[PDB]
Amino acid sequence: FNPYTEFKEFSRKQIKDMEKMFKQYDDGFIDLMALKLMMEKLGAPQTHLGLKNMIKEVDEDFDSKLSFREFLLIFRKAAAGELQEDSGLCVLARLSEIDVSS
Ligand SMILES: [Ca+2]
Repeated sequence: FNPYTEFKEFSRKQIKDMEKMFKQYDDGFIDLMALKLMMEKLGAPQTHLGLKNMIKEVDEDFDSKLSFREFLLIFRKAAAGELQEDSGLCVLARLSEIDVSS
């Protein structure tokens, strides 16, 4: 898993910023309770099911937790125009330090 060749739409700086965010809200996985805390600190808490739905959207290996690759997939979906307006994932991407739409 080389995120640098898989996610060519993000600069190395963007990917490293995404990694800094990932490591912070962290074994290398962000589970539901970790995602809950992250949305709380960001100022936008989500419901239990809202968090589960955020994970489900990018959980490509179906273990109900987010690897770094799947975290990057959130930003890929955001930058591809695939997230629903004001969805939990849209809100995470917006409130992160990371601008992907320009
Ligand atoms: Ca997963």
